[PDB]
Amino acid sequence: GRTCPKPDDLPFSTVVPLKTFYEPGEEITYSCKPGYVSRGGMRKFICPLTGLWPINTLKCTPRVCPFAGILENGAVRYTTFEYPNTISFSCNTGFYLNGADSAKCTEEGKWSPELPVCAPIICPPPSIPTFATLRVYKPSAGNNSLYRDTAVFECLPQHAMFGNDTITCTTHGNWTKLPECREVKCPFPSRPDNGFVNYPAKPTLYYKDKATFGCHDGYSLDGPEEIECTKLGNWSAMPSCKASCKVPVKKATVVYQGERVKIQEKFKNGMLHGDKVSFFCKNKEKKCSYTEDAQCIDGTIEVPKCFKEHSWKTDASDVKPC
Ligand SMILES: *[C@@H]1O[C@H](CO)[C@@H](O[C@@H]2O[C@H](CO)[C@@H](O[C@@H]3O[C@H](CO[C@H]4O[C@H](CO)[C@@H](O)[C@H](O)[C@@H]4O[C@@H]4O[C@H](CO)[C@@H](O)[C@H](O)[C@H]4NC(C)=O)[C@@H](O)[C@H](O[C@H]4O[C@H](CO)[C@@H](O)[C@H](O)[C@@H]4O[C@@H]4O[C@H](CO)[C@@H](O[C@@H]5O[C@H](CO)[C@@H](O)[C@H](O)[C@@H]5O)[C@H](O)[C@H]4NC(C)=O)[C@@H]3O)[C@H](O)[C@H]2NC(C)=O)[C@H](O)[C@H]1NC(C)=O
Ligand SMILES: *[C@@H]1O[C@H](CO)[C@@H](O[C@@H]2O[C@H](CO)[C@@H](O[C@@H]3O[C@H](CO[C@H]4O[C@H](CO)[C@@H](O)[C@H](O)[C@@H]4O[C@@H]4O[C@H](CO)[C@@H](O)[C@H](O)[C@H]4NC(C)=O)[C@@H](O)[C@H](O[C@H]4O[C@H](CO)[C@@H](O)[C@H](O)[C@@H]4O[C@@H]4O[C@H](CO)[C@@H](O[C@H]5O[C@H](CO)[C@@H](O)[C@H](O)[C@@H]5O)[C@H](O)[C@H]4NC(C)=O)[C@@H]3O)[C@H](O)[C@H]2NC(C)=O)[C@H](O)[C@H]1NC(C)=O
Ligand SMILES: *[C@@H]1O[C@H](CO)[C@@H](O[C@@H]2O[C@H](CO)[C@@H](O[C@H]3O[C@H](CO[C@H]4O[C@H](CO)[C@@H](O)[C@H](O)[C@@H]4O)[C@@H](O)[C@H](O[C@@H]4O[C@H](CO)[C@@H](O)[C@H](O)[C@@H]4O)[C@@H]3O)[C@H](O)[C@H]2NC(C)=O)[C@H](O)[C@H]1NC(C)=O
Ligand SMILES: *[C@@H]1O[C@H](CO)[C@@H](O[C@@H]2O[C@H](CO)[C@@H](O)[C@H](O)[C@H]2NC(C)=O)[C@H](O)[C@H]1NC(C)=O
Repeated sequence: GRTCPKPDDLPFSTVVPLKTFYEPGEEITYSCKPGYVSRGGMRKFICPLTGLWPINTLKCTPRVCPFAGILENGAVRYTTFEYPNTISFSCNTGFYLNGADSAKCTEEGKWSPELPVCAPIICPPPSIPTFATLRVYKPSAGNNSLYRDTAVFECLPQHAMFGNDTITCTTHGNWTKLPECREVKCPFPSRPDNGFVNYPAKPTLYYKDKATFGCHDGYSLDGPEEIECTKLGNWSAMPSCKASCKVPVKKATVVYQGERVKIQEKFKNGMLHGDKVSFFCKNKEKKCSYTEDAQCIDGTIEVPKCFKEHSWKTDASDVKPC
């Protein structure tokens, strides 16, 4: 007689027993694959005398895991919440992921691992270094600090901080490197020849202590009036007193700091150590005028050879430039 032929392969299903032909009266069973379900479940069929498998209503669809698109204080990456898909998690700034960063919809239609949670990153109160106080610190969570909170140390008087005064609460719930505070001392500074030095009346001199210098008349400082004890045990500078120069000529228009001046007028009480000036000289060939420089160095200034002071003719200073 007739036989039923090989049964149709339906999506996400298996047939048992699967043969290429069946005698009338034999049974087959469609089941959905693991991870899938159908309206009606298993369909059984018996090969009829006609050899025609009847019509199969079985539609197998993925198990759907419970909705997981919202992570408080974070983000979920997903397409669909159905077997066998994966979803990823990450947290907003200042939170850490408390749990696995991904989960799968199992053939049983639950999440594996369990869904995680975002929690606030926190550090405990930080430690004071030795010979330091805590200027800026107030807990922002209980008595703990939140991510990217800061604390600031100042050293004790006579102490230089090596490192940095500001620590930050890290992702790892620990703070950044603490700075060190050490006592630092400087020598007494030397009185300069032709000058004097003032510093405070005490036996040892410490970090951030100041000395001031001065000069006798006809002398001026070749560096700053004020110096301090640096963190490296020395001084900012050690200035000397140097001789002023007498005006090297009687009358001359010169450049001083980009601007023409009468050297007689500008330097009536002499020139200080370092005062630079430019005299005007004539190029007799091209009947035009150039400058050369001249500096007061410790009571000496060399007026250029090319310069000619005029005791009716024209001064270099009054001639067109070259
Ligand atoms: C807050 O809490 C946090 C939580 O733990 C703390 O975070 C930790 O920070 C510490 C370091 O302070 C971490 O430990 C250390 O890890 C160092 C780096 O390891 C990487 O390199 C290793 C190379 O062997 C390798 O094993 C790792 O795989 C790792 O690599 C990387 O992978 C990532 C991806 O995941 C990539 O993105 C990276 O690019 C990749 N990097 C590399 C290099 O591959 C490690 O070096 C360090 O070791 C020192 O201390 C050990 C103490 O026991 C000691 O045993 C070690 O020998 C080493 O020391 C030194 O030895 C090394 C050589 O091994 C010397 O280096 C060289 O010198 C050569 C000259 O001959 C030269 O040729 C080379 O170029 C090189 O310069 C080095 O000089 C030696 N130093 C000294 C002083 O002797 C240590 O294992 C820890 O893992 C972190 N944990 C976390 C969770 O982050 C944090 O510290 C806390 N903060 C505070 C403020 O307390
Ligand atoms: C910043 O962060 C800091 C650091 O954390 C934080 O400072 C902490 O501040 C808290 C509170 O300010 C301190 O806490 C606890 O204080 C207890 C005193 O009081 C209680 O009584 C008053 C009465 O008016 C009541 O109002 C309180 O709510 C509280 O009592 C409660 O009692 C009811 C009863 O009806 C219970 O239902 C509640 O559970 C209970 N509530 C609480 C919160 O406890 C003080 O006695 C406690 O001391 C504990 O825990 C300490 C942990 O370090 C531990 O050192 C102590 O030794 C003690 O633990 C005792 O442990 C014994 C065993 O080891 C146990 O022995 C017996 O009991 C059982 C029987 O079943 C057996 O073990 C045994 O057989 C034996 O019989 C004791 O019972 C047990 N004692 C208690 C009382 O449970 C708490 O400290 C913190 O101490 C303090 N921490 C530090 C480090 O300073 C600060 O608040 C934060 N700042 C800010 C702004 O948030
Ligand atoms: C108060 O205190 C201290 C003295 O106790 C003074 O600190 C000294 O300052 C100098 C320069 O300001 C520094 O030394 C050297 O720094 C530079 C750069 O150094 C880097 O590069 C070198 C490679 O050359 C490498 O090792 C490192 O990467 C390093 O970071 C150098 O160019 C220079 O190095 C040499 O100095 C030698 C003289 O000692 C010469 O022979 C060399 O030809 C070359 O110039 C420089 O000296 C240090 O920070 C420090 N030195 C020491 C010995 O402690 C500070 O200046 C002083 N201040 C005042 C205001 O008086
Ligand atoms: C101590 O070190 C910190 C960390 O490097 C410095 O902070 C940085 O400051 C600069 C300019 O102020 C910024 O561009 C950076 O973004 C800061 N980094 C961080 C992690 O905050 C700080 O300036 C240093 N303190 C001193 C006194 O030098």
